[PDB]
Amino acid sequence: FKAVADVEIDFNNREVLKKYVGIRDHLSKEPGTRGKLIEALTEVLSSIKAAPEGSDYRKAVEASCIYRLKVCKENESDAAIEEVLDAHLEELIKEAKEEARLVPLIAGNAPWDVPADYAVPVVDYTDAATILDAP
Amino acid sequence: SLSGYFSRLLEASGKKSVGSFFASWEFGKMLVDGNLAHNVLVRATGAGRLVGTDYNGNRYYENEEAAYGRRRWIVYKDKFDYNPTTIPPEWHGWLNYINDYNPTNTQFKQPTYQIEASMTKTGTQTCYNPKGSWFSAKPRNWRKYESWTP
Amino acid sequence: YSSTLMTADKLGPGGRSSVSGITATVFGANGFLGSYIVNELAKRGSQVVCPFRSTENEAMHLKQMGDLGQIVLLPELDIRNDDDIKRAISRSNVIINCVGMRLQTKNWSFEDVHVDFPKRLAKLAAETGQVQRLIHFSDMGADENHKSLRMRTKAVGDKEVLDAFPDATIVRPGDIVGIEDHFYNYLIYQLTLTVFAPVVESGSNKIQPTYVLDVADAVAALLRKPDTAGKTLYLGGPEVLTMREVYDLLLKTLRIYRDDTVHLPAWAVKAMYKPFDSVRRMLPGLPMTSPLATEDYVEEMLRDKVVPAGALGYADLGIVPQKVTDGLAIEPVRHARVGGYRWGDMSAVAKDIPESVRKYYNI
Amino acid sequence: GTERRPGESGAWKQIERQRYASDWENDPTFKRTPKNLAEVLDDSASMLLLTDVWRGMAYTLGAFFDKKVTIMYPFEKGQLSPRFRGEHALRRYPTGEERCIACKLCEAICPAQAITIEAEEREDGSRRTTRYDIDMTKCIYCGFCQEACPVDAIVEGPNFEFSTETREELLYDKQKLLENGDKWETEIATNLRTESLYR
Amino acid sequence: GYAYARKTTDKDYIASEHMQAFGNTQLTDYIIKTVPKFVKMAVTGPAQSSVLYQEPTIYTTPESLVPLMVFLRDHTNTQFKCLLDVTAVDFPERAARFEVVYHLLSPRWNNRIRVKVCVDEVTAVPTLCKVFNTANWFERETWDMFGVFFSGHPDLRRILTDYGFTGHPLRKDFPMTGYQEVRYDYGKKRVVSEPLELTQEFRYFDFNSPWETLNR
Amino acid sequence: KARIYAPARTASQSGLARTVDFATTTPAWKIEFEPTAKWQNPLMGWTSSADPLENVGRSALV
Amino acid sequence: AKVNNFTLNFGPQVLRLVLEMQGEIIMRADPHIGLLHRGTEKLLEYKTYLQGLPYFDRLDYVSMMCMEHSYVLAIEQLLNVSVPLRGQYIRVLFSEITRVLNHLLAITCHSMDVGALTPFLWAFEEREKLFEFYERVSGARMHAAYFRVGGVSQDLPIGLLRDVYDWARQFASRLDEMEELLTGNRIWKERTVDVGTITAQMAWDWGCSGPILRASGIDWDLRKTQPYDAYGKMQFNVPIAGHGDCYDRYLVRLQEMRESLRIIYQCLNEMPDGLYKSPDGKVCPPSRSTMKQSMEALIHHFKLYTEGFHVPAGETYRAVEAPKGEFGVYLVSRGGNRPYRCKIRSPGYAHLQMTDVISRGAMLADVVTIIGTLDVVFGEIDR
Amino acid sequence: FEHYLPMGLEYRKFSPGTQPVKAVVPHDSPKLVYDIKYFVRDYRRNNKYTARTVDAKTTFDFDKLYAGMPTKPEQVKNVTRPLIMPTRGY
Amino acid sequence: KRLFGGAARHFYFEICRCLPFIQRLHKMEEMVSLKELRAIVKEKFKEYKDVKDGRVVDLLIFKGREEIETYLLMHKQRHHVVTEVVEPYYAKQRAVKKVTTNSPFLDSFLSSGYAAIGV
Ligand SMILES: NC(=O)C1=CN([C@@H]2O[C@H](COP(=O)(O)OP(=O)(O)OC[C@H]3O[C@@H](n4cnc5c(N)ncnc54)[C@H](OP(=O)(O)O)[C@@H]3O)[C@@H](O)[C@H]2O)C=CC1
Ligand code: SF4
Ligand code: SF4
Repeated sequence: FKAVADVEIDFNNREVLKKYVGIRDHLSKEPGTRGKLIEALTEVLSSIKAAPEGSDYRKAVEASCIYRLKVCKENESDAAIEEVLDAHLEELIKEAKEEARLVPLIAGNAPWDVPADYAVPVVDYTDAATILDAP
Repeated sequence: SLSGYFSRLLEASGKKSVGSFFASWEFGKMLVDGNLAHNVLVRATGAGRLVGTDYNGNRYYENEEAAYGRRRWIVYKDKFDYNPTTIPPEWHGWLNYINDYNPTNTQFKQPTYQIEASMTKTGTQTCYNPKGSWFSAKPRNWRKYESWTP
Repeated sequence: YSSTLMTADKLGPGGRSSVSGITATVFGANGFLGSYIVNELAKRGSQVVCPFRSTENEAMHLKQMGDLGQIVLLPELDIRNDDDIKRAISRSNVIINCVGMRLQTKNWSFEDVHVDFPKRLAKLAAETGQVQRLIHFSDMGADENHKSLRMRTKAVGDKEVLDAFPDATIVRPGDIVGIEDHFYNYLIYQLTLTVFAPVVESGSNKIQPTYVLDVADAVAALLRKPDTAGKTLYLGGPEVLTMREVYDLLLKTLRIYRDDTVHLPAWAVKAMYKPFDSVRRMLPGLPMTSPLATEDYVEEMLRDKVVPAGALGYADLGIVPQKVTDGLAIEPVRHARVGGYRWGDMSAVAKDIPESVRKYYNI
Repeated sequence: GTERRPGESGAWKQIERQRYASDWENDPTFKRTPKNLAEVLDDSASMLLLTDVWRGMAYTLGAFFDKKVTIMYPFEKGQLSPRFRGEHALRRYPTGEERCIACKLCEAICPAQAITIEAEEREDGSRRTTRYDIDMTKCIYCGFCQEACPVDAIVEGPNFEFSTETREELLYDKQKLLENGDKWETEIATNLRTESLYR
Repeated sequence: GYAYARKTTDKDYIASEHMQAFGNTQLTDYIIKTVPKFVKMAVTGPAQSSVLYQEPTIYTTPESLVPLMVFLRDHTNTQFKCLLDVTAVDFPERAARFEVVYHLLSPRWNNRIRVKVCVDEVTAVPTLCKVFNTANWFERETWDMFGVFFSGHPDLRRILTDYGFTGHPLRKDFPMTGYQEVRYDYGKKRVVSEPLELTQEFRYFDFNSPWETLNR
Repeated sequence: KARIYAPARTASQSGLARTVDFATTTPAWKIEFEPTAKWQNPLMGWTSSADPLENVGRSALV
Repeated sequence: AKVNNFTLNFGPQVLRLVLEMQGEIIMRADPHIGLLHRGTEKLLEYKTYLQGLPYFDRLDYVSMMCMEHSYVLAIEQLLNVSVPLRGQYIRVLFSEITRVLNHLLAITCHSMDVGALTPFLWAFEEREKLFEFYERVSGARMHAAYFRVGGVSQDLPIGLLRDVYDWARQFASRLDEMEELLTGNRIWKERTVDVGTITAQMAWDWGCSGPILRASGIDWDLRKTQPYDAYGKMQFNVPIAGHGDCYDRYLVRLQEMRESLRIIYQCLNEMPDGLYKSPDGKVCPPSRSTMKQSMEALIHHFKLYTEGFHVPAGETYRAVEAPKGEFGVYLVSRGGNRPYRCKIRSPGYAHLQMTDVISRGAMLADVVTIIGTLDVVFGEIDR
Repeated sequence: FEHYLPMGLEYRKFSPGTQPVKAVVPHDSPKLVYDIKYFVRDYRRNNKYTARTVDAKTTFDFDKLYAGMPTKPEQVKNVTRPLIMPTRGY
Repeated sequence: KRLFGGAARHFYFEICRCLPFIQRLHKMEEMVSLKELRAIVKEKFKEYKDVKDGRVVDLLIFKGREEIETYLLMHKQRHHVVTEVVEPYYAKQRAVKKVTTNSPFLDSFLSSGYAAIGV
């Protein structure tokens, strides 16, 4: 990106970059770390147990959390987790906290409680260039 | 040269002498209309050359050393009621910088039905009016059927 | 002719884009009553031709009143020239005269406006053959045996109009109230803006004022009814009042707590108004001169101006006239009271009004 | 410069924040505290004695002594192109016959419905209009009618100076549009000799 | 609050391969399998984000619009944070003639989605003011234009039409020019509404070919 | 009063797409209203009307 | 004490505002709109697709061709129409000229509302130059109707790129002399710094887009994330600030003018030779010489200018990075030659909804600054 | 510092109605002058919508979805931004 | 006991409470009284006395509410009340048993070829 300030800013220092884009003032003044991401993801893994075992929602949340924790485990520096998960760690901790917050509302609504012969029609679109252009 | 200035002033105003110029009603309106005053006294007497004259009497000047879009100007012959609707269409595209053609360098094709340019008639009672108007010679009732008259 | 005027060419339900079939010429169309008449005709889909003498700025408000092509404007009218009158009426089957005068000038006298022009207008109207209706306006107090010159010249011109055009209708309304009138406006300019307001004698002469919209409706009702051709109608409101009652009503409405009027004998009022009446000629006419500062007004104040017994009035036209003392007619004079019109405290009734309304009005 | 100061802050929450906490010293867009005497004198000569107003004043004084961009209408005109969409006009062949053949394509394409057409056959068998109206107060001056015409009969000419005093003067019928074409024919042909290479 | 400026270099890429593949191919099946009771119908079509892809459309009941939108906002794989608009489409041939349409954008993974609810004229739709703050004015406009009532709204009032305007103009049975028109009256000294009269009535051109195959 | 009807094929052409033959594919049934008064504009001759339902059934309701 | 709010009516003369104050501090702002609502969404159902195109010029009438772009792209996606290369380059070039025009007007009208009168008069002569560029290719200074389905309406006249290069050679100097009056001035800073702050969470929750979104530290440009026409080939930067200030939005808008100049320079050097319109004759009308010489071209000219093309049944939403944010069209097709439903999404509608939460804690003389920095035009707000 | 207001012939030297070189604008591709068949390029009418089999008893394996995702900074693969929209050769 | 929760009479009571502030703000003190205004608003309510659906009742009450705040906030002036509320009522109760023996058909016949549209 281009910085509109006429002064020279380093931006290799990651704390300066987090200050300049307003992460400190507007999202989280406390710096997010790898341990806080691990704690938040384990909070999600504890919170999802209110969903039934056979539900696809629980499997989806658990698989996402397990992949995130494996990324956290195999990478020690927080810049590596930033480069893998394509965000700032403050964003990722907020994502995990929001995912943990979501669980009681979904569990109260119970979307998994459909009949056994539940049916959803789907209509898909095929482009003309599939049959007109070269295979 | 001030002699050049006065010769330019006399050829632009169309008068015969400085005494005839300063004692005219055209100079009287140039004391109260500053747009005409600037056009006659400053622009037409400056650097530039005369290009041509239309049939309404307006003179056309140009200056290639000026800024773009201020290279061409007109001196209207009607000093008291000057109007851009008296510019003929063969000078209109030259003066509006649409093309570089005028009668002095281009022979236009003249249709046999061509109506010459004259001043607008709006605000008077000889303006254009539709055929259903009160000002027409015979107003139209636009009925699409014929009534039975016994 | 009879009721073929209002039925034969009527196209559309009667709005701005419809056609009524009436082509009308209104003389004095930029005036007080003429503007309301021109609005009444044009809104129903009639073509209205308006000649005028004044500048175009004072006639521009008539341009709005009708659809495209239906308001015709003819400036530089000279009523001493028959060519202008002939051109203005050359397509009209209705002519309405609202030309009148209140003060004399070195260029125009009462006979020139109330006598000579109505006679020549009636003659030129009868010459065309296509004019089916001529509506001439005069006053309720018009009389040939009147000491006031304008009433006498008006009655003489009424006689000349009924002579030259035998089916012309003569309309004689009382005092007309309105936003731009010449009746309450000059009375309010007399109650305020002066050290004292003279009242002629005891102020016990009776009048019958009427509303301007009722007169405008009366013209259309006359054009509907064929029997009203050649007749004379008196237009007056539902209440008969004296001038003292009118002054008391204006002083109560204006909320003025000091009666500045003084009752004076008629010779004293005429002695006051005499120096500015012997100099009324050799002068082109001055602004802000009251039409009440003349001896003719003093002579009018010594007589009753009411509807005569057995005369044709509003009821024969099917019109119930609106009250003049209260309602919409008195609302313009309520705007000139001390301090302003205003609502009030507005808190007794805002008790059970909803939430955002009180905060919106800051109550 | 785009630098910030504690005190030049336009609001109150940030003014209260800068005078009770040193969080503004972490932000890189702020100007730092002067460290020695000369820096204090530079900061005071910035705040007192202005010198930021003076740069704008020097620029506007330079503009006072510079050249001007005003044209003296109506003795001088602006600049337009042969594609310019002005007053509508109806055209003829060089013989003097109308080009229009009442196909009603320009009436169909008109998004404003500003065109009204009636036609019948002429006494020599030709297909010609009897009514061709353009409501210029309904027109949007798009030029779609010029594009739809297959015989180049309706054009938008190079005229833009046609303001009137009554609105009835702007409801053009067929005769006035032919009169406009007869007025502007040579200019329209000169414009179309260039624009036919592109269209 | 996402898509913070992180890379200081110029980026020549959009998304990652695995997440773009998931969003462009598997998102319909994912949403159907995780929350099946919320979804009643799905269409995967020509992709709001770009001409080169496909993107899903989800049909839901009004009873579960709010939980589905909360799930689509807060779930870690579907982070649809921005609600771009709320509108309606009128289908007078149907028993429930209105389709309320919600468009969403995910700044986290460069995605878009569309959510539909079918109701008639007298069935309320739950408001999304608590989920998305822009839902206020869009629901006000939808009520103004179509007459769809949004229950639980803080202040459902008209926003676009005239002050005394009754009637919902974007319905198919509402006339293009309306019922009333406006002019100044010299007698009443007020701007007055009157029944409609036109100097030139609107000309309807019926162009449609009797050989055309595409009309549905 | 309204009329519910499906318009017949035009005599000038042979195609059947705007008929009740393709009724399940394409909406073909219409709602139409009786005409109200029309007249000519005195200034130009354009056709004037006061009907608000002049084109709403023939353009929009299928 | 129990202080009631003092309310104020702010202007019939087309924004109407009903404020509430607790002294000199605003507690509430309620915009009343619809004074320019002309019902263009209803009128588009009664037009063919070519007939309804000039409605879009009159939505954001400071930025016309960008409004045309999204409607054209929405039609082209359902039609499955490809645009040739030269037409894509022309569309990108004139979209960036449009963005420069809009940002000139927005910054100088804002600075005139604050009180600085000279930058307005300096920038409008540059606006006149870009209007001459519009007129030389379309014949209209503002409502060009230039972008069409499948390409552009006419080719570029010979001599246009020469003059666009001559303008772009001095535009940076004009932007430089513009910033000498405003950027390092204490009165402008004291009016604009920390006024109406927008954080990222509030920006996404309130549907923000455009230069508002970039001044709150969000890297989101539709020309780089979801590119359209030849914007993926263009090399430019996204300016980023991090306070959410009026001052930061002003700086972001100036830098966006610089980047638009960069894209304009790149388009002037890579303009290819070839077709500017799609060669599908059943969508794009033929040339005027072809129409006067072949029967199929005349038939297609007759039918495309009366009935128009039939768009296949379906729906789409297509968006463009308009100079005020994201401008989008939701087109619903039943299969006819007329749109069944055409919803128009405007960014200024969403930006004006925020005035209740942005003006809280501000004073009366900062309302006009907030309205000016949101960059609102009521044609697109009131459709 | 570049000056506003260029002088004579330094800007718009020729008016657009007096272009010094005649323009030859292509309006058709050379590939389509003599090869005019349309059904091989009818992209408008060849798109399809197909009703999928009813998405009920499908097998969404999340293990495969998360098994194709990277775990290290290198081995992250990014989709490059498309340079142009499809032109189909024109 | 009262159909659909008695919401019609509750809304009527709310409007009747709101009415004297309308009369003061719109300056209708000498034009209509509160008794005849209450009777007129009551006559607006009886036109939908045969609605069999509660959701239609709720929508009608919501729309009538929005009408009453657009009258409260001076977004429609006194001439709007005249031309929309009280003169239609006085026309519906003034033409009853007219002074002429003409049927409604014959008045319609003499007026125009078609029925009147609107008011
Ligand atoms: N209460 C009332 O006002 C009453 C009025 N009438 C009569 O009804 C008519 C209403 O006139 P009103 O409008 O009330 O008052 P106005 O004075 O406003 O009517 C004057 C009109 O007559 C025109 N006029 C006067 N003298 C001449 C002239 N010499 N040549 C041409 N035009 C002339 C005026 O034109 P300009 O504006 O150029 O002078 C103006 O249009 C008058 O005849 C009046 O006597 C009857 C009873 C009472
Ligand atoms: S230019 Fe446009 S508005 Fe004017 S007549 Fe042609 S199509 Fe109609
Ligand atoms: S002007 Fe051209 S398009 Fe219009 S009717 Fe005549 S020939 Fe047809």
